[PDB]
Amino acid sequence: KLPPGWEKAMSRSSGRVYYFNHITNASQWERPSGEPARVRCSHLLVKHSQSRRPSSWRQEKITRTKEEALELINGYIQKIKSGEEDFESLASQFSDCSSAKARGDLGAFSRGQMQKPFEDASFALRTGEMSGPVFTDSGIHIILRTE
Repeated sequence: KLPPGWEKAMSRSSGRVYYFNHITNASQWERPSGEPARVRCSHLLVKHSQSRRPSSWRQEKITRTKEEALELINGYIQKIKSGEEDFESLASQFSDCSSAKARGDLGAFSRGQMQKPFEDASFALRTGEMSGPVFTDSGIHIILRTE
């Protein structure tokens, strides 16, 4: 009953049941449905003033608050989910990581290499699926599992 991390919840707005993943922060109306050694993922990182290194190729001094970074992240998720913009396009333009130059692709990795909240979300995604906001010391990410 429900894959790893998935649980059922009541929408306050609509009164309909939804499904949420406490490991990936994914949420959706639809019922979701041998852990691989490696996964491949892309990400979009929004840094803020409390990030470990508040600097990127986009902006030498990042000054936004963590609250403002999360609003940005939420906005990007809305644009991706609506199909107004695709993930790769937003990562290329707006990610505060040099991975932006490869459409956010980080390549393949196993457990024990990445920041643990990043890793955990990555391995709880099925191929094709996207996370909600994932919080690490680097900042807030959206993760897309591509393999």
